[PDB]
Amino acid sequence: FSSLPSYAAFATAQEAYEQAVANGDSEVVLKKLKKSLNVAKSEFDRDAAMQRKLEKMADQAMTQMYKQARSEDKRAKVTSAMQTMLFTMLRKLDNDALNNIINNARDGCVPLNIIPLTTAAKLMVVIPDYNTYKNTCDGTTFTYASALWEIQQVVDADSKIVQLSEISMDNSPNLAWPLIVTALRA
Amino acid sequence: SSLPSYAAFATAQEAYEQAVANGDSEVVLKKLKKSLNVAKSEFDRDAAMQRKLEKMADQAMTQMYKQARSEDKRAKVTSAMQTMLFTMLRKLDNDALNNIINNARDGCVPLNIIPLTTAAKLMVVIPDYNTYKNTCDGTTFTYASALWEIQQVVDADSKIVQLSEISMDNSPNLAWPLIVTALRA
Amino acid sequence: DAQSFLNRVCGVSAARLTPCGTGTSTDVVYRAFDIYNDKVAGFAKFLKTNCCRFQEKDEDDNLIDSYFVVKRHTFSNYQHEETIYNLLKDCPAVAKHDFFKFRIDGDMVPHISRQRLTKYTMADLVYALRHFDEGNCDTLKEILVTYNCCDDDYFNKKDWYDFVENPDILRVYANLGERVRQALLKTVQFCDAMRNAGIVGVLTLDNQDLNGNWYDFGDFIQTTPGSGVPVVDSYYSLLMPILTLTRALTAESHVDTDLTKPYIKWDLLKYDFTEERLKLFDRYFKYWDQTYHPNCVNCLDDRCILHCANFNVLFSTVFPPTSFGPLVRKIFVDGVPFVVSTGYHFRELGVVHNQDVNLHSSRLSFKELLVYAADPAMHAASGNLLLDKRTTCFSVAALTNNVAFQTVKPGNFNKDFYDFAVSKGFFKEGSSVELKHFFFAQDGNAAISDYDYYRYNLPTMCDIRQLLFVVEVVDKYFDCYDGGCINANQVIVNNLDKSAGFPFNKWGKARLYYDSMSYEDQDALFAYTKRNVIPTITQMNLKYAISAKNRARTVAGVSICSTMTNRQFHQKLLKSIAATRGATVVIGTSKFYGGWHNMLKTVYSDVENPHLMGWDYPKCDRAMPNMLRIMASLVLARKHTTCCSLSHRFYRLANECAQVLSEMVMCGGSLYVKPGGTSSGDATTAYANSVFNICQAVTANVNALLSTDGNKIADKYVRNLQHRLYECLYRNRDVDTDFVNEFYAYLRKHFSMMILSDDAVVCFNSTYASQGLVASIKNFKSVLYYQNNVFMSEAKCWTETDLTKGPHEFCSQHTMLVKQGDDYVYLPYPDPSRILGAGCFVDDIVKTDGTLMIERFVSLAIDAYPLTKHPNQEYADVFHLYLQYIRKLHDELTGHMLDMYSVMLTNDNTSRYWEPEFYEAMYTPHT
Amino acid sequence: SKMSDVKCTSVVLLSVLQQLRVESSSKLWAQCVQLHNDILLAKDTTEAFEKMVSLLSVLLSMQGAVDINKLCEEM
RNA sequence: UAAUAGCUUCUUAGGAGAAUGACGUAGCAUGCUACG
RNA sequence: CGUAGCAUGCUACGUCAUUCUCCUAAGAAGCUACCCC
Ligand SMILES: Nc1ncnc2c1ncn2[C@@H]1O[C@H](COP(=O)(O)OP(=O)(O)O)[C@@H](O)[C@H]1O
Ligand SMILES: [Mg+2]
Ligand SMILES: [Zn+2]
Ligand SMILES: [Zn+2]
Repeated sequence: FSSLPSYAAFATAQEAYEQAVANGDSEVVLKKLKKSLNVAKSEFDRDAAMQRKLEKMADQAMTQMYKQARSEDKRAKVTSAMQTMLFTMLRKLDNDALNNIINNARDGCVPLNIIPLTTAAKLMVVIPDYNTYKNTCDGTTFTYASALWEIQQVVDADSKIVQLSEISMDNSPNLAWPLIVTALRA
Repeated sequence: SSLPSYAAFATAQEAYEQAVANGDSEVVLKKLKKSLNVAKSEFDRDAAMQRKLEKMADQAMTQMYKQARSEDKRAKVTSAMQTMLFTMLRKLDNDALNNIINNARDGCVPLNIIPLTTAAKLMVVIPDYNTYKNTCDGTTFTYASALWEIQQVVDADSKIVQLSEISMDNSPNLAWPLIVTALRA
Repeated sequence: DAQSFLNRVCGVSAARLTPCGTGTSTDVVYRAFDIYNDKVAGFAKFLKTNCCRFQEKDEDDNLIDSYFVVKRHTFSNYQHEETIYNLLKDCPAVAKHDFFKFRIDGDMVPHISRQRLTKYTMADLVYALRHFDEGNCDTLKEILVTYNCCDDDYFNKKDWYDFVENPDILRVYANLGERVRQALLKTVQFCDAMRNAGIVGVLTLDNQDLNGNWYDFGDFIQTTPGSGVPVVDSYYSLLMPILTLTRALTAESHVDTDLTKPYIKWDLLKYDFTEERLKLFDRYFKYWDQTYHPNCVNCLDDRCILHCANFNVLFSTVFPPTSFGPLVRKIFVDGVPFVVSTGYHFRELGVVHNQDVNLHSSRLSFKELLVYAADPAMHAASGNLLLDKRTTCFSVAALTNNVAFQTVKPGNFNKDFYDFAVSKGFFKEGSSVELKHFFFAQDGNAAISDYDYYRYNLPTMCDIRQLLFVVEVVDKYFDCYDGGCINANQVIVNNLDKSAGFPFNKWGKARLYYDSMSYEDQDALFAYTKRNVIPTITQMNLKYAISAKNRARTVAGVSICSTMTNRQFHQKLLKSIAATRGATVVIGTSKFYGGWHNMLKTVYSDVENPHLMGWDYPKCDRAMPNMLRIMASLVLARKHTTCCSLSHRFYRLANECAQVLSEMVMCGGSLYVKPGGTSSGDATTAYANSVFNICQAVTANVNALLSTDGNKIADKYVRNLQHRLYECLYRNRDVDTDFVNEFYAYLRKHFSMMILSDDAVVCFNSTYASQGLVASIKNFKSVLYYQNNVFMSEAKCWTETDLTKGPHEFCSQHTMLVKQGDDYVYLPYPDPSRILGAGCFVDDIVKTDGTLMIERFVSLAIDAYPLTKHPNQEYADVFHLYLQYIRKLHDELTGHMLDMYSVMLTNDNTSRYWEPEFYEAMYTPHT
Repeated sequence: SKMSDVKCTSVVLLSVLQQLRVESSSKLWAQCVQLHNDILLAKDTTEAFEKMVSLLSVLLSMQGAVDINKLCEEM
């Protein structure tokens, strides 16, 4: 606001008033210069208020444009992330059995609940105790979802690998149940 | 507030007080009133910003305090929690907790959770004959303020050793630490 | 003589009979009539004194369950029933009658003798299962025993009747299944026998013995043959809760409908069971005159969605559970194949197809990207198959390669506050204030042990001729508010920095998705959900908060794709409910500033002989039926009569059922199928719970008013109210708004209510509940038994006979009448062991410092201020303890700031938080 | 007033065990959680102390986790 | 590590109102100079 | 007695500074209902 001519007018009015006071000027001149100082001060104060308002508005606009820029820089990032997620899951699809069952459908629509059940190549059986393990998947091959599955790995709740010989009735308490057995379709 | 602006306001106020003490009439008194009022306005303007600064330097003391204290509190959490636990454990003054704690200082730590049910199994290492002598009397084993029946004592090489061998004369020949497998009695 | 009559009752049929009663006299029995005439009406336990009863004993002189009812009446009824029987003689589902005139004393009394009935009839089974009272259930135990459902020692168990403590009772009830189903089939024969013989009559439940036969022709008028009509409006409707409690349609899963034969192997790819549903409906509910559309997308209005949805909730228990859920389809985006869901197959709403299917797309905008990321089609299709034996719920896929076990760590201990508390004399031995609310920890298998509680949700077929009137009464309860669809720029979000469900939580909070989507494509998504169905994965999280008992607390985080549209759809009504004062649904009414006293004075809305009452729903959010949740979502969507059309409202209902009711739950790296029950994380959870609570209260009132005798009702206005209630329930198909207004006025006059989503306080008239003209605790227990499939034991529902003590417990805050100023006001105080438990145990290590948290103990002292007025001193000392601890906290805070710097705080106004006046002003009605 | 000291010392002890990464061993963490929940839900002082001993012997079993000799030396 | 609701504390911005003071233009009362 | 100008005091409109009050929006922290008894 100091660069504006209003500040110059206020300064020269103050200088003239001080010079008149130091010079022993008459009462009329002193009062007239005081009123000139007053009218300069009022306008300089108006200019200062205008400058404060303009600066606060420009800073608020800068904050608005530095927030919308961040919003539009995060929109593209999440869009790229979603596209990457949607294409990796595509590249994970078993497009032989899934294509066969979808083309086998009458209208092309098949329930989602049977998309893994007929196409998934990997099966994860979670077993809480030994009786369930003996009932559902005893041995190295078991039959689920009308298909033959062969055991490929067994891990415990600690994500430690467990050999198939360790899963016995006497060794059951020493195992960290539940057991996640990962099998493959055969 | 006794700032230089208040000093000017105070000398103007003293001048106006003297004028009021005279207080006859009229124009000089009104001029003193206007001068006092403009001095008061200047002092209040130059003291409101000082009050604002004093208020804004109290949102930087609290904000710094409840950040330094927060990081100090969440930095020493691994050790303060353990110190608090053992202070409370001293405060309880129990017979069994103090027994297992005082045994764990000498190295006589259990290798599994101490069981509660009778005829349940506890495997505890005994790392010296000195700690063996206090805890083991005959075939009885005093631990956790309870009496246990010793089943199997195995040395560090997992070779079984009968209680006949454990004696002051033959103790240095053994392979410490012994592991005693007892059942709650 | 008493022996020639016995020889005549045997007749040509060679049967051995023992006379129940004595000496050719009537046998008086307490039965379960479904009656409606000029004076009485209802489904109630009457006492019949017009039937001589003989019991047949087979060879070896054992007593079998086959009777010879010899009902005697006037000669005109005898001849009329003889003609009607001779018309219906050839039907198989008619009990063999025998009409004979016997010289009793000095005249020929005409008797009609029904041969080989059972002791009880279908109405006795229906009543004993719909009006269950565990203290007096001797017509259900005898029915279960005499039909080999259990071995008569099963009742020596402590809780045999309970559904949550003893699930095996279901296996007992299903043993009645094939006995009910054949009964249904017999009806479809008997109706035909009427239709082909030109006989008009009402089929009542109390005329069918449990074998299936029909034996009452008293009120049958005959017309020209081939043009009769059987009125089965009040027969199938009362029987409806029994068709899924006893699983009467299990034998339809087997080939040739024979229980010995193996299951039907339906095609895995088959999803359109419309023809099978129509075949089942035309075989069992053949003469149910109202139209039935298997797919609810063809329904006329929101009262035909309930009817067809209730039918499909029964007809979907015979179809494989792998054919439901989303219907995926292979689409192409810029030449690469996606597999995305183009519809849904609801067990309740049938097959629903999307209308915006973009085959061969080119680009994916943010709306389409969000939709394709939200639905579980890609997630389940690209995951590996899962066989989780820890649960009974269906498991779809395992997204990761290993299952994730999530634990709940224990809470931090605030030793400074505990030492201060024991310094002030608390926590002594035998003290009335003791630590009971702790921070409990959980092992790895907690997250899947709690989801397994969804095994308490069973497919429940609600009574449909009564639900369609309870809907009207509940909508009358919800008439004060207004609602409608709002634009995207009017949606207000309280907290934006909370997780956005699965899979959106891997990239940001809800703020990212509320800032990344402009209002144009935020309204485009909402207008997409009005013409398409969006399946949605909802995550299960374990809550980390202080609790009284150790059982885990899971919360469902719903995807931002669902909440972003549910807020837009429902928030006008949700903000109008939360801004209305003096209504039944007290949500948004503060307990501060004298808001509890205003609540308790608007509860007592001028009832005659007030008694307060409160009930607790066991497993409210896990055992709520699908039909009641659809009912709540339809009552909450009745405000949209102008903003959106009928199809838009139906697709919004389908989206709510796909994203809330029966969804895909991500429970620790695994997609399971939620059988039903509301999720505790959607937008309309508390308000839908309130609608369901009011529905249960009105259903209990209707049951209590109908099940009353009808001749003992002395107030001649209430007898007429019952006689018109039965008509508006079963003998009337369209809305009768005059009587709905009259019954709503009756409920507000005698059953004033206060609802917070399941926390109900009732101020019922004591005289009427004593007479039975209004619901009592036993009525709510019966309603919860036959309509929620849970048993509400009388140890958790309270009754208060004195109003100067307030409700015993409402929103976990006890109420007491204390003197403030010069008048008595009701103040709510919490459990005094909860405030100490919150002070001593904190869920964050920085909340243990104390000096940093003075605005945390101020809130606790605000919530625990009323304890000062409590007569018990150890309760009153809890407030002074917090005041002294706040003073000590501020003293050591000023000490620490005088050490860290060299100048104290200049402007310090913490000098009012250790004064009782600042907290006393918190419970003053000025503001 | 020693009954409610056990209900808090067990909370601090389970916090210590959780900070010592016993959370990774599911079989041991299940036993620690059960002991903690049974200490909190205990009306009799003898049962609470008997379960507190078993909960503490989990802390004492691991040799290299805490330095028991130093921690008790501050007494 | 969810929805909704209520309450407490702090900060910022905006608006409105009241009071005090500085200043600038319009209206009223009084005194002085010039002219009629 | 009127007009023009100057000076002093009193009212109306506008600008600015200070204090106080109320509200509307935004942000941050916390507590309770929720879950279980
Ligand atoms: N007061 C009475 N005394 C004797 N018989 C009656 C009386 N009132 C009605 N009835 C007859 O009894 C029938 C209703 O009884 P109901 O419960 O149907 O017995 P049931 O099922 O054995 O026929 C009516 O059809 C009527 O003819
Ligand atoms: Mg009858
Ligand atoms: Zn329909
Ligand atoms: Zn709408």
